[PDB]
Amino acid sequence: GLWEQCQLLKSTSVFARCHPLVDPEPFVALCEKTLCECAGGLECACPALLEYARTCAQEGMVLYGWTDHSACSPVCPAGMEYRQCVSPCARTCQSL
Amino acid sequence: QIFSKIDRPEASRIALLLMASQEPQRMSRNFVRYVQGLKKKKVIVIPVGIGPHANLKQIRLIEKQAPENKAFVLSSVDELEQQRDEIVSYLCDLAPEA
Repeated sequence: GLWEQCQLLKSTSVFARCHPLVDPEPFVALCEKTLCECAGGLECACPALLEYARTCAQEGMVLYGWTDHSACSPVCPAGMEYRQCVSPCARTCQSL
Repeated sequence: QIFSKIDRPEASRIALLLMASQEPQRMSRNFVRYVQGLKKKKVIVIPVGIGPHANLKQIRLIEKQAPENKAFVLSSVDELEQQRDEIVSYLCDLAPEA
């Protein structure tokens, strides 16, 4: 009942944008492997989706929807939120 | 309704079908009849499947009617701009000069 979560890489529009650049087949295979290995729920899929999205970003196509077209949210520090395409030279209270 | 009668016999006429979603089965049952009628009314139909949810079946059923109906299938709208030149050149190659 979790295998469909890996097929998001093939079925779901935000991931499907990147098929000309990154082949989903290895990442969905690895996803099915983590679904075999992992004892949790649907979150057991998420590392393969995250690494596919990061591979697409490295190939120059950011997957802005991926973390809400899916149940997968990466871990973040308290009061922060995960997002794609955070800028370098991040502004702070102390920085010119 | 569009080609209710041909008013330009000299021209080529083409339906560029930008399509991104599946029909439910109960609606699909006349699709082959309409596309073959469009061929009989000398209309070219060019299917452009966009994203995972375009039903490839109807793309290929359009292609099966004539080789002029050459399909496009795309991972997202973002590469439509990347298809633009081959699409518009193919459209013009499939049309006669004055």
